[PDB]
Amino acid sequence: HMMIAVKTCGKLYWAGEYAILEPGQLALIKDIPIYMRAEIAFSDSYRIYSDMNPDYSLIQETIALMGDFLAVRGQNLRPFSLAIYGKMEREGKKFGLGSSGSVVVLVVKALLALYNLSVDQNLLFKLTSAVLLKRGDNGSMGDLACIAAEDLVLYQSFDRQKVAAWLEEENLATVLERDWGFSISQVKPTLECDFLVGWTKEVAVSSHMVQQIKQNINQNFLTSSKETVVSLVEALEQGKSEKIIEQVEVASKLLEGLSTDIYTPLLRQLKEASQDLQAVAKSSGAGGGDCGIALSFDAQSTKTLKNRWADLGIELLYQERI
Repeated sequence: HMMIAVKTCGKLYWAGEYAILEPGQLALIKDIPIYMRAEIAFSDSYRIYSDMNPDYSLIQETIALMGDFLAVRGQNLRPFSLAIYGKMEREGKKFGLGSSGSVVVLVVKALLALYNLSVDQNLLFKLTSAVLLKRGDNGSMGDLACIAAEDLVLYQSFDRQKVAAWLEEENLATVLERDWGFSISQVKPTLECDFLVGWTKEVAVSSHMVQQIKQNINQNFLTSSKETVVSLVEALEQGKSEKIIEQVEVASKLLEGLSTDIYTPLLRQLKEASQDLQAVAKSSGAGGGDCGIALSFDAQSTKTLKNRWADLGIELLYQERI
């Protein structure tokens, strides 16, 4: 009488923001080892637990979709109990690590496990994206790609409207079989450097400011953005530190050109602190707040980036030896 335990990580974009909303575009997304956890087991009635928070309807919709998928697999959903917790859970959506996306993947991994199923990256991405698509969501779905793979990944988006229409016209089994047109592949840098996440403690851009920004998206942006991602990836696999630094800067500038709202006073500051250091920093996500990222290429630059961030009131959220 043992319950099953699963975990889901978070994610942060490295490049491709906004451009990724256009089908066929590319994005570089990093997985963060700050986990959301759940325990699951069959019981007398259906129950969702929290230690004596996440979107309740989101969890319910995921469970419903999973009941459909299990039905297709010749199995039936029965009363079970799900408990959700973990650092990601303790403090809602502060960080901007994709809480909402991590819950969907979490519930899906939980139910699949309870039913002795272990699907591949793409199917897990399809099941999770499906819930959001049925929900009307139109984001790129890059977060789920990164979270379903738990690797630094190169993501090529797909047309959501298309697949979303499929889900209201065809039966789940039919949609899951088709080709959505997305691509998820791991990226392995061949250099050793420090990756730092600086949290500005600021709320991210809202819906109005978001729409306004994408409305600024135009062909030069998409074309240059896609090229930059290709170069950053090459630079990472080829390991040219001076090359990674240039492209990240290019990417950062391509964003400032899209809208001055992405970069806020603290974010600029988070970025400026990279000056004259063998490192590079940049905004990550919808922008307007949340986190900023940095890659440092020597112990000295790293120590100085940290001290500068602390003095600026920027909280070191995470650190990893790429």
